[PDB]
Amino acid sequence: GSHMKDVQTETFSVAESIEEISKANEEITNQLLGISKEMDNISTRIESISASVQETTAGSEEISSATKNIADSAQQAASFADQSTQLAKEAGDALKKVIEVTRMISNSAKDVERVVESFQKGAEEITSFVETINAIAEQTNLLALNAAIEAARAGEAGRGFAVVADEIRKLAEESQQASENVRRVVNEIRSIAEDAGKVSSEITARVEEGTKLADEADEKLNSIVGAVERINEMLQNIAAAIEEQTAAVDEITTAMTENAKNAEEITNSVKEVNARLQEISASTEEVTSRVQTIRENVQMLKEIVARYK
Amino acid sequence: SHMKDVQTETFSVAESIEEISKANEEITNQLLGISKEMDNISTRIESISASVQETTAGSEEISSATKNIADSAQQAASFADQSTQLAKEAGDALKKVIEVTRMISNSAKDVERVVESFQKGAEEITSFVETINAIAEQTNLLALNAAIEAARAGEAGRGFAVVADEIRKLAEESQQASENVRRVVNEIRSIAEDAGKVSSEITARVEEGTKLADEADEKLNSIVGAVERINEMLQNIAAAIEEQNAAVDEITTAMTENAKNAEEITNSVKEVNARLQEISASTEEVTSRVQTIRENVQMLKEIVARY
Ligand SMILES: [Pb+2]
Ligand SMILES: [Pb+2]
Repeated sequence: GSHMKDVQTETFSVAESIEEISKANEEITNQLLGISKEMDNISTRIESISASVQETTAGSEEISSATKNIADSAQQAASFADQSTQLAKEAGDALKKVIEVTRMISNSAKDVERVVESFQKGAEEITSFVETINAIAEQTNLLALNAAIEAARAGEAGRGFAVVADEIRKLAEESQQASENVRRVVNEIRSIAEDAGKVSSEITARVEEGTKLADEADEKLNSIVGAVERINEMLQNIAAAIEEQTAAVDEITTAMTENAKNAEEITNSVKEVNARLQEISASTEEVTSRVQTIRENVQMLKEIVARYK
Repeated sequence: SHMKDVQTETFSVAESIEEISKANEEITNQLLGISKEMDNISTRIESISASVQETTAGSEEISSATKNIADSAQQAASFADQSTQLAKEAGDALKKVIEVTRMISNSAKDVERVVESFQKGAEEITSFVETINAIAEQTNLLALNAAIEAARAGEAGRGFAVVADEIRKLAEESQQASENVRRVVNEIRSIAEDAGKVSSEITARVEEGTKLADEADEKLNSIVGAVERINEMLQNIAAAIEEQNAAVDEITTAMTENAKNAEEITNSVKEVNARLQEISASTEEVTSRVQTIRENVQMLKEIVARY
């Protein structure tokens, strides 16, 4: 009696307990389903993260190639800056030596007023020397004609006097013709002498206007040098940017190989996780199959209580 | 007698609780491995996040540099402009020196002409020395000839011996003017040879003034070529600047998703770790009920003997 009424109380508790194990094991199989969906999310995301790595490598490759173009285009631009700097120092040295030439044009052209006025001096000098010869001539002429006219008034012997006096008068007026000719040339000499002072004033004016006008290009040449040394200063800043770019691109490629090495280990850990889950599912399967061998046996004790008890 | 089926049933319920316990132990061990493998995904993820920040930072200064280069280049482009403008004038002020030069080259031509009119003006003037002198020496002899006979006639030579005399004397003054002219013409003649240098030392010195200015000419168009290569070279970096900005835009958008996915993974580790904890609990629910059945399978084997 109490021998079977306890065999019942007993099988009541085990039938009651095994049923809790069945749901505790049902709760477990569910959690396993959720874990998998999360393991696949890791997997899928670990695939996109891997794709994120390829895009970037492409960017480091474009950047580098781009920084190489910039490092070379600049390395060559700077070289023309020294060529422009040299053609400047050169064009500078040339132009400053044209002034030296123009300054020699100063003293050398100066020696001209000595010449223009030395000839201009032979004006009243020669003109007065000639004006005197005119006076002498017209006086010999009047003097000569007077003997000739006065001598002729006597007669016989006056013939002889009138002849010589008249030939002297003829020569007297030959000197007057000579003097009126030596005059036109001394007057021409005048203009060609005076109108010449007008050129000494033009060459001196053109010496100064052309000389300082040369030193306008010299400053302009100086300004390109400055302009060019600023350009070089600019290429130099560009070198430094390039250096920063080469360093920054590198640390990026290291950070990117590091991602491939970490995404791989997650993929492998996910792999290990999945296996471990497939083994959890195994043991969970063994509890389900054994919850049968207990329930069957827990109600097989029922018909033994109905009879014996 | 039938405590036959009590034993055959209290035998099976003892042989199964035995496997549940074992299955529950396998479950517990695996659970401990997953947590372990789980906490490792966390570490690698933290490391992936760092790489993302290192890349973003790297990608950022890559941008500062690109802008810095874009600016520096722009400015250099200006300076080259300021340079070409000065190459227009450097050539300009010279297109003025060649014209000032050709003006003075001709003003120098004016002088040989001057000096030529003087040399000719002096050779023509000497024949007048010759002519006047001659005429004066003829007048002299003639006036002497008149005196050597005017005194003769009779008391009629009175005024004729007087005139012949002053004629001779007048003719003696003409010799003087000529000798003084001869003196000055000579001074004038030597002026010509002295003037020679200034005359051609000019076309000579203006000549090489033109040479030096023309060398500065070529040395100057050669810069507009040198500064032309620089613009072309500078033009090659502007084009590289568009790639870099594009390259940083491709890199930022990549790193942007990589940040998302890293969070999406961390968030998944969080779910799993919590789900694992629910099963540990379920594992314990089972380990507690394994005991209750053992007691209830032991108290039953007591019946097997008792009865
Ligand atoms: Pb850095
Ligand atoms: Pb198992």
